[PDB]
Amino acid sequence: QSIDQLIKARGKVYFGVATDQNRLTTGKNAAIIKADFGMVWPENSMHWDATEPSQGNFNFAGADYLVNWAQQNGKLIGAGCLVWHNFLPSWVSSITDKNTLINVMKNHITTLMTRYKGKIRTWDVVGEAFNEDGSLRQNVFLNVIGEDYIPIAFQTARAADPNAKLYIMDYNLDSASYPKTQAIVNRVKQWRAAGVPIDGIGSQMHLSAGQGAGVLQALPLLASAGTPEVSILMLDVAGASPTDYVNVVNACLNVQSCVGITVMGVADPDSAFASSTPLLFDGNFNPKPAYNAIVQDLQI
Ligand SMILES: O=[N+]([O-])c1ccc2nn[nH]c2c1
Repeated sequence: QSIDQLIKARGKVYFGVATDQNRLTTGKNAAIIKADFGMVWPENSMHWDATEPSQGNFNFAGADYLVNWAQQNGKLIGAGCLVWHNFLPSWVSSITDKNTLINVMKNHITTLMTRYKGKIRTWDVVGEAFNEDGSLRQNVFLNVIGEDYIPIAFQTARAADPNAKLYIMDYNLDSASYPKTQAIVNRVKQWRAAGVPIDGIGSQMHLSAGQGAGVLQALPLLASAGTPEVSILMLDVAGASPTDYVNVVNACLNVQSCVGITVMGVADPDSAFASSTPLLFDGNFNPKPAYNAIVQDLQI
C-alpha cells in the first residue's frame, strides 16, 4: 500500500521523500516514489554550492532533472533551502558589505524561484536560523546584514513566486520544553504580525531512537505560531522503530495545520546515517517493519 495515498485519505496533502537524479536512475527508487510518495524534494541539487558555486554562475541541471521528473510523474515538489549557513560557497561567506550581501541573497532567491515559478509547492526560504538557546544563529547573513535578513528573504521570495508556500525550517524542535522550540514560535508570531510572509514552519526531524513520542507535544507547539501550515521534513529515525515512526505520523495527523511529512530518502544504504538503518526501506528495497506499521496506522 501507498503511504501517500493513505495519508491523503486522512486529509493531509502528502507523504514525500528527498531524492535526486542518480537515485531516480538507480535501484528501485523511481518505482517506489511513483507508487508510494506524493512529493519530492532535492536531496542536494538545490544547495547553494550546487546551484551558484561562483557568483552568478548558476548550475541547474540537477534541480531541472528533479523538477522535470516530478512534473512527468505527477508529484508535488518542495525545494530549499535558499538561505542557511550550510552548503555555502566561500564567495558568499567572505562578503562583508551589507548592501552587497543583501542583493546576493536576493538574486539567489529570485533566480532559483523564478526558474521554477509556479511548479514548486513549498520553498524552504530560511533554514537553521536559531541557536540552541533560542537566540539567532550568527551566520554570515546575521553578521553582515543583521536580523532584518530574515524578513528581507521572505519578502523577496513572495515577490518571486507568490504561488509558493514559504517556510522557515529548523532542527531540534522535537521537544516542547526545549528553548529553541518556543523561541522559533515566538519570533515567527512577531515576524508575521509585522507583515513578513512566513506561510510555514518546517521541523527537520533527524531523530534518535525513542524521540518520536515527544513530537506529539512539540508539533502542536510549533503550530501555535499561527502559520497557515507546518510540516515534518528530513525525517529519519535511528533504528527505524515502528513506534517512533507511527508516533511522528500521528503527530502530523493530530495537528490540523500539518500538511505532510517528508522522509530523508528511500532506502537505508542511501542515508547519510546508513549504519543506523533509519529509513523505511532496506538495502534490498523491501518495506521495513516501520513502513508496514505506518500503513496499519493509516488504514473515533
Ligand atoms: O524534507 N526533506 O527531506 C528536505 C530535504 C532537503 C531540503 N532542503 N530544503 N528543505 C528540505 C527538505
